Amino acid sequence: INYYKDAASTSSAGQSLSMDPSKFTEPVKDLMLKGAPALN
Amino acid sequence: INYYKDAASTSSAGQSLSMDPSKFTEPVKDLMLKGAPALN
Amino acid sequence: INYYKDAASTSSAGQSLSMDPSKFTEPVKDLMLKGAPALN
Amino acid sequence: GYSDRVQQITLGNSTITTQEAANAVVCYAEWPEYLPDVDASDVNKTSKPDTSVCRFYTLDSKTWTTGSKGWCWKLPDALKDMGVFGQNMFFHSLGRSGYTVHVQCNATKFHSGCLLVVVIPEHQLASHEGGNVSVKYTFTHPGERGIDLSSANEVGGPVKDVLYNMNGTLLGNLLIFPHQFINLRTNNTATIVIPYINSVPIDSMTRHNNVSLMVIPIAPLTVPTGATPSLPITVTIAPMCTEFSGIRSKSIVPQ
Amino acid sequence: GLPTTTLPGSGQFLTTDDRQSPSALPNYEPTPRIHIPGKVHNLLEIIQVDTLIPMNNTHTKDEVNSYLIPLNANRQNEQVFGTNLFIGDGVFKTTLLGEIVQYYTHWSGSLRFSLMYTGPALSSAKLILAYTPPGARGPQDRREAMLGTHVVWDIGLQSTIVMTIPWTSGVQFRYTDPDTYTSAGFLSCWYQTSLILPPETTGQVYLLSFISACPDFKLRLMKDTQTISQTVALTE
Amino acid sequence: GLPTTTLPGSGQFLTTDDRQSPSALPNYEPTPRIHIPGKVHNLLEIIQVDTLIPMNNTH
Amino acid sequence: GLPTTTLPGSGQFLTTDDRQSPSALPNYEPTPRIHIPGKVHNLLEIIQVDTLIPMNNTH
Amino acid sequence: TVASISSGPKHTQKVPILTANETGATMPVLPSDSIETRTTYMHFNGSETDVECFLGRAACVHVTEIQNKDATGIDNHREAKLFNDWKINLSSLVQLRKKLELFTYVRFDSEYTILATASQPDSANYSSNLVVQAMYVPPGAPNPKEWDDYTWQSASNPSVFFKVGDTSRFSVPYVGLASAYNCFYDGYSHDDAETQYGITVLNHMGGMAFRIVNEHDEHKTLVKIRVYHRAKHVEAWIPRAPRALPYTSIGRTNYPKNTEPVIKKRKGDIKSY
Amino acid sequence: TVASISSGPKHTQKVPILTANETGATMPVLPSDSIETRTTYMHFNGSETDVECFLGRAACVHVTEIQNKDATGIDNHREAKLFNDWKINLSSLVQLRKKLELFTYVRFDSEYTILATASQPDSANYSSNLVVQAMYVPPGAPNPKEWDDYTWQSASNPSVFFKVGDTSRFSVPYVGLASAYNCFYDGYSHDDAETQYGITVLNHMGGMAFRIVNEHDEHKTLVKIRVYHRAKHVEAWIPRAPRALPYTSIGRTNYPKNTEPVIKKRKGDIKSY
Amino acid sequence: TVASISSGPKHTQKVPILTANETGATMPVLPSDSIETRTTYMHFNGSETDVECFLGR
Repeated sequence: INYYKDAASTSSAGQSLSMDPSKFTEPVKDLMLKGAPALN
Repeated sequence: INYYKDAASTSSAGQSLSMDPSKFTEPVKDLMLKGAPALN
Repeated sequence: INYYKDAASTSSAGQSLSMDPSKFTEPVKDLMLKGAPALN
Repeated sequence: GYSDRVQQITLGNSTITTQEAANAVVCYAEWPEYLPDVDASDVNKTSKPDTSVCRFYTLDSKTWTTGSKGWCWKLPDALKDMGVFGQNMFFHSLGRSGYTVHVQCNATKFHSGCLLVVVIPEHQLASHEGGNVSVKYTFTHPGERGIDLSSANEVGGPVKDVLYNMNGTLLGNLLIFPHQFINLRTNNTATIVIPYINSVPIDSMTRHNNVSLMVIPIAPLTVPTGATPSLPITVTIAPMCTEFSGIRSKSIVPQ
Repeated sequence: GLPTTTLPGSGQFLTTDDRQSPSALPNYEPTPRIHIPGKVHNLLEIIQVDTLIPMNNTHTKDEVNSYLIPLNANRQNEQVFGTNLFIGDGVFKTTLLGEIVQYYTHWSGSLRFSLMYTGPALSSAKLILAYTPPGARGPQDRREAMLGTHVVWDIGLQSTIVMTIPWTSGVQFRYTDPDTYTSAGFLSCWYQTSLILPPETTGQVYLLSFISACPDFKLRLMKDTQTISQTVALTE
Repeated sequence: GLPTTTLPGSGQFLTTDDRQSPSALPNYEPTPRIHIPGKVHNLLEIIQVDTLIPMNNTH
Repeated sequence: GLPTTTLPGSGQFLTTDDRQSPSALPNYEPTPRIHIPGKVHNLLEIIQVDTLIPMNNTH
Repeated sequence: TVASISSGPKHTQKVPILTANETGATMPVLPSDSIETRTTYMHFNGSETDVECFLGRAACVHVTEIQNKDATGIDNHREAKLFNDWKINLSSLVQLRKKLELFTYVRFDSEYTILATASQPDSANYSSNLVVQAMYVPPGAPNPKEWDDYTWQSASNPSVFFKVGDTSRFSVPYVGLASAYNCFYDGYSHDDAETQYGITVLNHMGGMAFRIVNEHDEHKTLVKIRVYHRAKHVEAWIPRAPRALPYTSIGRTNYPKNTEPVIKKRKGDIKSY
Repeated sequence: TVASISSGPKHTQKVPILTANETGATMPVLPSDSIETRTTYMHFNGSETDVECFLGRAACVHVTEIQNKDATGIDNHREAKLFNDWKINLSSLVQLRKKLELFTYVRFDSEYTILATASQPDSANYSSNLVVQAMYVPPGAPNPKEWDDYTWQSASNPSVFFKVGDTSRFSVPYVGLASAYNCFYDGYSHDDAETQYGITVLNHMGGMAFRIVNEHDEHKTLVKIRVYHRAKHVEAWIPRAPRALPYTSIGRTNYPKNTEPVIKKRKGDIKSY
Repeated sequence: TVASISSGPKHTQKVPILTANETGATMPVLPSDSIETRTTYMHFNGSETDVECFLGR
């Protein structure tokens, strides 16, 4: 129950439960498959 | 939920969301169209 | 009504109403019947 | 017979071929794109010179020697004088751009050495004076020359200490930024595609640089016996999806 | 008027509680969000990116050189480096992994340790990396080392080798601050055959080493880091 | 009696908060509204009317 | 603002009361339970196991 | 539920009262196996002997004390009780300890209540109103060195601020590293020849640091902190023999030497009533 | 969810453990790519590492102090700490600062808690009860000059009145001018040759002025204000390397000269354990 | 809501920017009547300028 009118006044947000490290761990242009050779 | 009986005791009103500047910006008797000459 | 998000914050648990002393009072491998001889 | 290894990038009227690449990085897995209306604020129609600004400019070459500490360029600064890209830059109030960065360094199978090529969004430098000394404008706008981390402290300039990234963080952790290594034994180029990253939809190109490109020797250069002890490093960079807005009189900037 | 009773704890301020508050700026409209590449949602997303380990810690002032593990041509049987696995201390401590682990009290999971070789292309080498699970001493010679988790690495075209320290543990969580009961083992590396340089070449070659966490990893019970402190408030 | 806990901020007066209050004048009937030309609803309505700028500030 | 009245006993701490409290460690995940033989639920379960009586108390 | 059924005379070949205790069982013999009984009902459920109930009331687990005074020229705040820590335990005050050690492994959430009262043992014009800060310091966090260190910023560490005279209350989930807390541990932290025996991290519940936020007034004020602990959501495994001798140390089973006979000697014979 | 799958011996042409780090990727290698594993489940979600959780607890962001005393003959109230302002920041006390600067741009609503405690360092008959007024002064508003100026009327500016010893709490929406607050800014406010570098309005969060509403009693009373800040509704972009050296200034990245080596030197060889 | 619509070159007999202020009106002229604009949205309602808000603290 929100007792207040504005959105800033609500409690903390709830877990992204998004999670996708590939923008950080695999930003390569041509896709690399694990097990296939790195450099062909 | 109002806890009180009288109307003065309720919280602030809620946004007019009315908004019509023409009583102030265009109080002319004969309607002016933008693009048409001001004085004919 | 829980007012809080985490489970640790809820009140005491509610009675097991489990109760089974046999793991402590009769942990014998071959079942003993009351009334039958203890050692055959 | 496609290898990760050979590549061609054609952009505008200019083409680059590498026969010894190590894939390419696209920052944060996003490719440069123009500014959508839903994200727009300034009401001005923007100008998109296209092929006259989105081509490859090769900056002047550096020389890696056994004593090198590393070099740092800022964008869009490094290009402030390249062809029509630069003119547009000084002439509009606001502009926006992504880039393809291609760093080149070839040697032979007897050399060793490994450079880190990294792009740091919003690289705010530190004053070597400490306290709250600022880093004057000119010092953070070296132009095509870039900053040479093995040059001496100057007054009003930034600190040039490599184990600290010019800001109080350790060299070792720069790997959290989009980056690629050039290991003479593997690699001969590094290519990074940079999407436009800012907290506003379009900004000024002269008062704010939005990425520093940094090339840092990490495993020292080691040449074969009686080889000349140095290799040149060349940086070629191409603006991509550039847009300029708010045209007028032509900015005048310090120094 | 509805009858109430207040409980113990009334009026306290707990920095970790999460409740509603009146907005000081009623009706204000925040700036629209625009798109920015790079959004982070979990610290677990970022500790999977690998970063360099200053393994060569033997210097006396911080230098680029403590990231370089040296290799000697023609040595046989010998040991390249050694370290315990207290990820919250020692070599690990300044790495991004080490640096985040320090915001939490407990960790569990597998680690990924990789080595990238930087020697001339015409050289060759075979190294063995060994993980020694808790309970034995840091190995003293390869024979000892090779009886635990190990990978023979053959230096080739493929420049890096990724060793995993699989989670070997009785207790399902360990402390990030070094603790005995909770200790994780040792990591050592030895020549399997030996580094060989081509003609016209000389000196030391170096390995770069990285650390990142497997997708396996768990961190819990947040706390304050020993890695930052201060004596007076800063000002502008 | 229902159990409660009071939070930080209890008893504060924030000039910008908006809540209910008891009426001091229970049951009073205000004067009827009559029509008056000119009602303003938003300050945004009025800043669109132009006014003169003392541009020649040099006095 | 809803009108309330506090009763006698407000603010007391009764060691035997059972209510909710804020968690100091929001969002923390406890270690999984594994199976352990021997769980006790009631003290009534254990007082049915017999134990020896020092009947010869005379020492 | 019947507590006793009706049962009458017996002349059988089936004797439920003869058993062999050597087997380790306690055969479930009832009054009706050996006398003639009448029906009676239980009227009772055994509610208040549930382990949740047994371990579920607040017990005092710790009393400490800190003072508010001018720290000017104090070389060791910790030592002046300018502030104080406590590594959480449930085995320092014996009442709750004997209760928990009826079990080998125990798992529960904790609810802490902290009462703080002030004393002004020497001449003061008044009673000041002090706010206490209790910080939860997990192992590996910087520990406070002065009563006003950067540590107290507690940007990542849960802390509660309440007033002396009041009470603070919050609840912490089960923070054990294993599946249960060990009430006992017949082991070492490693196979060392001199490492400590019995005391283990398996039991570790964090640690807490207290201080007054107020600067000093002209008089000195003693604030004494009492921490109460209530187990909620209890789970207990493997019952053990109750503690008979007195305790000597947190975490070891050791009893004092030349202790006294714990079994009451008869005033009379074995035959005495 | 499985944390590890079961995997057995391998003798392949498909080697997942050989990679080329020069590419910039961290290949997702697992224990089961290089040893034989058994199935195990995660039993965990990664809840407490969510950025909302990481930045979502209150941190102390500011400690200031004001006093209640006779202003008669004071030529500069501001200077007598008769009242005091604070331009809001999150980079003056370092604990929270290092946490935020793990990201480049950050967007969130703020919840402020303000604790005020009083001190009476020299002889008083009693402790008075003071009401503090905290006014939020956005850039362009008249700033208080005396402790009782027309400014304090605060007819258009949000202000909260609470009692010393108590706490005040309110929450302010994200007031940034852009889409996010810049944790870093490699720019200037204009192309000036001498303008300041790095410090920007892009970060500006308002400013706050404190005073006691009470007139003076016969003694003097020191009131010390602590502002706590909790981020709610957090959004963070572009992770960066953590801060290694100490901080010297609000808003610049500058570190102190002749700082000490931040990497611990081995006591022994590279080969040492 | 659009804050500005897209508008391009103009060469007309219809001039919205010439008016006669003597009339007492403020003619509703927009950026797009005199420069070439691109579409942009308002993203804003004018909530905090409502007179209830202005006089309500």
